[PDB]
Amino acid sequence: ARVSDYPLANKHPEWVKTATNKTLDDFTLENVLSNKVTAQDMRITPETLRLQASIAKDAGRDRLAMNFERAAELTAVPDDRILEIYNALRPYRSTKEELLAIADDLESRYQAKICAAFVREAATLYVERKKLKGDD
Amino acid sequence: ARVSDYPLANKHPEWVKTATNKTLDDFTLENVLSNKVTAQDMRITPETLRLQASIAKDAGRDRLAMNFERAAELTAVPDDRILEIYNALRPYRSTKEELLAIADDLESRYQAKICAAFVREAATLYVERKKLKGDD
Amino acid sequence: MRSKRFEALAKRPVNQDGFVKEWIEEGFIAMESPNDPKPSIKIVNGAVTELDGKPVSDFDLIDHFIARYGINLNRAEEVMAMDSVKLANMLCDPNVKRSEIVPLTTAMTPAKIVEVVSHMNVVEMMMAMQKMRARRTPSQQAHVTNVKDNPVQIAADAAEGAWRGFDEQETAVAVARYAPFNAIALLVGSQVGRPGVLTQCSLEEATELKLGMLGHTCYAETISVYGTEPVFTDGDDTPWSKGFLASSYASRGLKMRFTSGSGSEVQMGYAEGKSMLYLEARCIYITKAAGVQGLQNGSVSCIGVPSAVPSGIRAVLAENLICSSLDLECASSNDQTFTHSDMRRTARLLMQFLPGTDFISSGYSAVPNYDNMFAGSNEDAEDFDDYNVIQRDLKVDGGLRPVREEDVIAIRNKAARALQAVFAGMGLPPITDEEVEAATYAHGSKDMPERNIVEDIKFAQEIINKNRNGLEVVKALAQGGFTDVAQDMLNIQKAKLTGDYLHTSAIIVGDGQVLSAVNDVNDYAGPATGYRLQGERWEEIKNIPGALDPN
Amino acid sequence: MRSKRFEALAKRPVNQDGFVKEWIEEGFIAMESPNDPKPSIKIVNGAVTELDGKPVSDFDLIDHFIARYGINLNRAEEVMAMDSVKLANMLCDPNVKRSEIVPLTTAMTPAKIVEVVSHMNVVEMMMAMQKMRARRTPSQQAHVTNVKDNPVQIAADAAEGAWRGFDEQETAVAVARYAPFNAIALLVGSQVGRPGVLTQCSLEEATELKLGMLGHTCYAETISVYGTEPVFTDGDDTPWSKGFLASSYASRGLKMRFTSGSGSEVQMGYAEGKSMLYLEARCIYITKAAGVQGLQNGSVSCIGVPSAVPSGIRAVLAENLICSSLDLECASSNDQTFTHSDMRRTARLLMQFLPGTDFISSGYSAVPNYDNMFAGSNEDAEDFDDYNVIQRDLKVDGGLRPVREEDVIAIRNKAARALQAVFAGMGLPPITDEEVEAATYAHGSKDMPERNIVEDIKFAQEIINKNRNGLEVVKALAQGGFTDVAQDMLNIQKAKLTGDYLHTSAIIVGDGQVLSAVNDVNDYAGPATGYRLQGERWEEIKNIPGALDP
Amino acid sequence: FLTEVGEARQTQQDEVIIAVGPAFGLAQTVNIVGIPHKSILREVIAGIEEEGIKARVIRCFKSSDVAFVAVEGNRLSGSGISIGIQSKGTTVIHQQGLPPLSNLELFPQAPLLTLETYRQIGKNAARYAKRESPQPVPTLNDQMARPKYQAKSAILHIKETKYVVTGKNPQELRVA
Amino acid sequence: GFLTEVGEARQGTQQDEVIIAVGPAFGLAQTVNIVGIPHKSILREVIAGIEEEGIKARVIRCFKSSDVAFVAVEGNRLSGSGISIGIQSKGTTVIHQQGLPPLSNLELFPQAPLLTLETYRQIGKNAARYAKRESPQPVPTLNDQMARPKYQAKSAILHIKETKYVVTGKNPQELRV
Ligand code: B12
Ligand code: B12
Ligand SMILES: [Ca+2]
Ligand SMILES: [Ca+2]
Ligand SMILES: [K+]
Ligand SMILES: [K+]
Ligand SMILES: [K+]
Ligand SMILES: [K+]
Repeated sequence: ARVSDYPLANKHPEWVKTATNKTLDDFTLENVLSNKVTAQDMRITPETLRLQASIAKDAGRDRLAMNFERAAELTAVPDDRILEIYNALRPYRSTKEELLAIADDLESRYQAKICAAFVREAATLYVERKKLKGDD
Repeated sequence: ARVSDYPLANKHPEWVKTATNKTLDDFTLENVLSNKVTAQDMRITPETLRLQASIAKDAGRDRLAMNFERAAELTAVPDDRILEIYNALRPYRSTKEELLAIADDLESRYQAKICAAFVREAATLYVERKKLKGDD
Repeated sequence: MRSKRFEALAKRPVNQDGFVKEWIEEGFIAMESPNDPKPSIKIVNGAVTELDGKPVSDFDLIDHFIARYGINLNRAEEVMAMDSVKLANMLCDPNVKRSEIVPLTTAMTPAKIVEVVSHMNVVEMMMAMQKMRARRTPSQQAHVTNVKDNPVQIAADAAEGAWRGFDEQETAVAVARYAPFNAIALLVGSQVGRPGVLTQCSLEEATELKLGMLGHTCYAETISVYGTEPVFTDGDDTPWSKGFLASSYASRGLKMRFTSGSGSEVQMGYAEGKSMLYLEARCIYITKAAGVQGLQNGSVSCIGVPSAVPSGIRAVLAENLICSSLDLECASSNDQTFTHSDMRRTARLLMQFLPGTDFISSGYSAVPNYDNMFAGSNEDAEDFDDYNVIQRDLKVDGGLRPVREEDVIAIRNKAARALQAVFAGMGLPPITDEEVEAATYAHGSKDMPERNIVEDIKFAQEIINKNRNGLEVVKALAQGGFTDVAQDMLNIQKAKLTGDYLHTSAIIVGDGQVLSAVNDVNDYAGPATGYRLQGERWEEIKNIPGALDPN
Repeated sequence: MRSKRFEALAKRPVNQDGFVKEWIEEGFIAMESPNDPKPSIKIVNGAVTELDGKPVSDFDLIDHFIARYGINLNRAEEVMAMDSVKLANMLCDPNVKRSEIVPLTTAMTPAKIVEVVSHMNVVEMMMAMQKMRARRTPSQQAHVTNVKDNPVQIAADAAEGAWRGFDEQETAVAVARYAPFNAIALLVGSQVGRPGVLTQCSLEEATELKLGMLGHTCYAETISVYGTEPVFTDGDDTPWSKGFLASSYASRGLKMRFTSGSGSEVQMGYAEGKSMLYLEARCIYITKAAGVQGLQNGSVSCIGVPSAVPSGIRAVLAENLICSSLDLECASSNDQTFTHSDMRRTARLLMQFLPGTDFISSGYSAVPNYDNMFAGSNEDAEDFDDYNVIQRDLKVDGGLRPVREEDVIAIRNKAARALQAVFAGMGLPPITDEEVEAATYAHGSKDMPERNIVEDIKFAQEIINKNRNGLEVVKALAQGGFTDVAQDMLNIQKAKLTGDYLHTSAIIVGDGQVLSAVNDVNDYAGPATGYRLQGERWEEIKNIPGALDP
Repeated sequence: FLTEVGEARQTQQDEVIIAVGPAFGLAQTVNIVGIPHKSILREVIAGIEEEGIKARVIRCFKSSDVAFVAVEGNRLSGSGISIGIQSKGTTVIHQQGLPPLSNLELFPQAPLLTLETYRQIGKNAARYAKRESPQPVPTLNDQMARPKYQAKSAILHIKETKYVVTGKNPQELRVA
Repeated sequence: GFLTEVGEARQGTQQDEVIIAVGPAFGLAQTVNIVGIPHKSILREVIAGIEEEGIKARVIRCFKSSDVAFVAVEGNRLSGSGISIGIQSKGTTVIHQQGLPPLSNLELFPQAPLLTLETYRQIGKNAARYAKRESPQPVPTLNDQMARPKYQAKSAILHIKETKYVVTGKNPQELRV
């Protein structure tokens, strides 16, 4: 997609589906009050994030695009596990082995190849820069 | 003179004489206290103003140079008469004939041709725009 | 015997401010320090080997992150060879397009771009900022807080702030356990005042993310980064943890920016001998490297540090300019008290207000400063009329508008009634009709009846621990006689599905229209081009109260 | 029931200011009025036949003066055809030299240059001003007055102002017959504080010229011009009388500028339906046409008029920019109260302070505003510390400096003793030692003993009617224990002999060195060029009181 | 309360002329802060008469500028002393022989004038008429007078100006 | 010198104690907080508040960080009730609880210039009642918009020196008052 395709809400709203494959139009007050859509339905998809990544690159924002491609991989990870991995990346929380198993989990279980590599990169540098459990 | 001759006080102080042919070095506390120099001695000359006019022109300031040339002519008019002529140019002070007489007197008594022409111009325009005595 | 002139001057507010002489060894110098590294870069095999005098064998985590993700290596050697004076000239030259500059600055090192902007005076920086600002239209962000965490007052103050023109509003808590109530009240009140206002609740990072996942916020901003490794460590993050957090927000369709700002590293004790501006440039490149679309900077909460030393407020403008020049959204502070002097805080504000930034302030206090839970903003509610008058005097769009007292009373009343219905539908401690009235006519929390805090705390935390989400608020509004507000609240949640407002500088105006740097691109090319205050927006700004008519 | 939010806002000082909706028919509109004429010029045989839509048959005196003397007719037709947007772009483009612009602007008509600057926002105007300012070094001018016309206090306040950095200082009189005493006090105190500070005493025009002829002033500034013929007439002048007056001052070796400023024609009742900025451009061109080197403008005394209407403070910056762009020295106002609000008056001042002008203010009050006999300035003595702090915050040279209390006390005391010796040597009503001590430590006239005003004005008028001149003051100093001050006063008089300080933007700094746009040419070409605050001057500005040293 | 009784004429040294602008006591009846024109005249006249001098009131029409209003007054005054007063309240004591824009005493911030000041103005005028040298009326100065009233001053003056009649000689007034 | 270290701090036995955790520079480099309140006085008022609510008061010093959050988390790690009070040398204070993110808390006192000994006492009183699994009325929030203008530069300078006493890897030490 190009910048002429943006905003998706206005140019191509039909490109936007939800995790459970609902449409933008499915989210009405009537459907909310009767639990025909719930919060589990109302979550952005990897396809939508990858479209925005395409638009960002076309806007000349390659780094924003890489953020969005990471985010696409992370839609598959449940909320609880997102917070676990974030915490495990904060200083002195993790052993190197614990970080590397997070990376293998991301890759093996969620196909989050970019995020897994991002975590392995952190684990390597956390050794040299002494940010692992027990380095404080 | 050129901008390269400016300031005269730094680059050519010997070019600067007074209305009575004194020099800058003549103006000392001792000469003031003794009245060897006096207020009459201490007035800019038409030569100095015409040097500054030349410098203004070299600096790109033709209208300023014109002002200084008018001023050079006026160094010869006494203080009392400067004030009479200034007041005569104010609104509703003069008849047209009174302004033309000033112009003739400026040219004939003081050789102030440029100022004479300027006053004649005013006289002409004061008729049309009704700024003479009795128009208020 | 004392001079009465000096006695009169000794009593002036400005002489209560904190000033210090430069202390270079601990980084207590705003910019242009002798310890700052000279710009340089060496690249072998597509990988940086030397960055601003430092070899890769000596890189801290910040250097590694910037060197690997923060610099366009394809032109870094080219731009490093260019003359810094000429580059500064290009920044303020109205005829050098923003699109021609961004490929250059994004290939600069942190030391290089600091060297560039340090050649500029504040007039040149403002001339550059009006061009480098990513969004064509400037905007404004408000704080909405009070010292009692009174949710009724928050909803009313938020409705008034949205009515006055703020496109983003931010709350915070005296008592952290209150935060779910503050977030819901802020969101409800903001949508009542203008549907599409984005809201955030600034908390510890894991807590704030969880609150966002439940749907009670629209975005997050106080996602902090820092310019030296020991400071970053005491902020409880690394560049990689913060980069992962940024992508986690996006993975839930939530807009976010980072926060940094000059003087944080001094304030936290490890400036590593560097000037505030150089360390802040590292923070800006960390933000760029993470792929985060925007940054709140301009000293922000540490404004007391650069303002104490010479050229500190100029350095604050320079760090804003570095941000926009690197093609990040810039929410440019003007949100924190640093002076007792009205003259001094006005000069500090005008640096961003005159050219315009994506958010001229990142926290104008929409409440009196005594209620400001960020310990005071550079402007507060009692300044609203002055702010509008200066907009009108200078023909500058500062994002806000004059408003009618009757309208504000009505919209504050509706916001409190809507929140009252949310609390009744969701079974939260009652909001009484006396409080709706109080919130309607309040100036601040001194005008509010006391609430049972311990009962609010208990039910706020039940929202978290039972994972009560934003759809419960929609339902309560819809079952409580606020169908209109419920729909607006639903529309905010739907914006998290499209990804549109994840882009640089995105806000939501009009009838749900996203307005970002992508579809509102800044096209400044000198006089009569770029954003101009005109038309009905200018008519709005002209209409200040008390203007007598002679017809 | 009333909102306490709006009760709080209603109490704010800014809501005591005067605001008005635009009143087109009476000129109560700052700029960009639908009644302003479309730019135009036609030239036949080297004479203008049409100026901005008006035929020569219908010219008033102002049109005639501008058409005949104020526009470079060799290039006016070419410049009139140029894109006003591109011209505005050239003003703020850092790579278009000031010397490439001045040939274009001096060929524009008043309506043309207004159309150009009206395309600009204030950031663009400030970017242009730092380039078009004639003198490379910015400066500052102060008011020195008090409500009693107390001459001892004038000399002390003048010495303090000179010491703080003002390069020109101006007095005025509650009782006009006092003026000779005010002028001599100002001249003496200014030379004590810093030899070379230029001084003026603002009076009715014929009275002020006479006082200058006697040698009791160094320059004149309030030489008023106006932008419609009926207002000019109530000003008791025409363009020709004011042009003659300008040349009269120069013929006595005295520097002068004109004064104008948006809103004067509205205040005086005949705006002829035109915007303030258009009428002010007429005034700027009258100044150019007369060959006057500079102009005090930026609304000046009528600031309550443009500030009442939308874009009025922007229009004030625009009229300053027009003045500089026409290669005139610009003494850019910031000298008159218009608001109860500290926020509002700071925004108004920064428009000129941030880029720098020849005189950032043309009358910062160096006394508390209760003593300001121009009815209050936009800054006063109680702002001195804020002003210095902002210089240091922004790294901007605003022309002033932090000063030590012990130094101010000593310089004020010396100025009071010097005037005491002048009065004794000239047989004027004495200055007692008690008055010298009071002036030394005074904040303003509430700290001063009462003088016999009737005796003071009797002897002040004798100075005029017996033509007692400036050499009598020199003599009294040289015989009364102040030969140093006497020499400095004599050196001022000697500068009137050389003509150097008659040139655009001239001040006198250091050891009698003239500094003007001729020998201090503004050479701005973008970042790291032009005037930059640095070196010892930066060290001076950084040293504000109260800085803790860790 | 003001009635024209014919063209004012030049009878000598024992009189001060009060010259009021064209709209004084007509389309404007109070000054810029609401002091009635009838109250102002009463106090100025009383201050002149308490000094043993006659007061004579004229209306002027050639200019609405208070200096030029005072000047036609001082030409006709038997003592050469006159008082000019605009509708908005600005006041000046003038003297024959002075330039139009000079004076003896000037009151250039009308909002600060009180009925007490007006009385002291008439007193000083009559003392100048007697060739005495009165201590000038104490100077009133308020740095906020222009912020509060300059725009209104301009508006009031724009309106006063509409009653100017060029070439029209001044009219003597009888007070009610 | 009124604080002596008796040994490495120990995991608390019983469930009726609160650990006061002070930073490394506390009570030596400076005996006084940013506005002249004696350190010895701050302990006494916080110590008194804990005990008058029927709970024991323990005092420990921390070394690994000069940041009052990480100091407090060390206290809530060893407190048998999970409740701790972190206190910085320049006066900054926080009531912390086991299980909370290091940068979260139960109550926070983030403008040290506004703390009075009365407020210090209510802190220990509130801290003890948290240990008792009550929900006290939180200490009234203190907030002054001019606190930063007056003191933030002084706070930065004071904290810069506090960080000189940080010792990587050294465990917390038990304190007798
Ligand atoms: C605004 C102002 C002006 C304005 C407006 C004048 C007008 N007619 O509209 C401008 C800039 C055009 C101006 C011009 C002059 N002014 Co003037 N002016 C002021 C100022 C700064 C503020 C007055 C004000 O705003 N008051 C608040 C309003 C609400 O009250 P107001 O009663 O409506 O004010 C009116 C009067 O002040 C009147 N006015 C203003 N100046 C003068 C001068 C004279 C001689 C007279 C009779 C009236 C007059 O105009 C104001 C608006 O109508 C005062 C300073 C002061 N101490 O007051 C000087 C001041 C009054 N002006 C003065 C002078 C000398 C002049 C000029 C003669 C200067 C000149 N170069 O020719 C001219 C006179 C032109 C004229 N026809 O009046 C002197 C008077 C000194 C004295 N003791 O006699 C003052 C005191 C300043 C000084 N230099 O000492 N002035
Ligand atoms: C300046 C400030 C900062 C600065 C400096 C912090 C530092 N350690 O030096 C910066 C911007 C870096 C910062 C960061 C954070 N802050 Co903060 N901060 C402030 C602010 C605006 C003013 C405090 C001040 O100037 N006091 C005046 C000085 C003279 O007194 P002081 O006692 O020396 O002040 C010190 C403490 O305030 C301390 N501090 C500052 N923030 C925080 C947060 C926590 C949890 C703790 C324990 C201490 C602490 O730092 C100051 C300097 O040492 C307050 C707002 C307020 N209402 O006070 C928030 C505030 C205290 N911060 C808060 C938060 C949430 C944070 C962060 C966790 C945010 C994040 N994104 O991670 C981090 C914590 C980082 C850390 N290690 O402390 C919250 C606390 C909420 C609560 N009820 O617990 C506040 C109240 C603002 C808000 N969002 O509500 N903060
Ligand atoms: Ca913010
Ligand atoms: Ca002046
Ligand atoms: K946060
Ligand atoms: K920083
Ligand atoms: K004058
Ligand atoms: K004008």
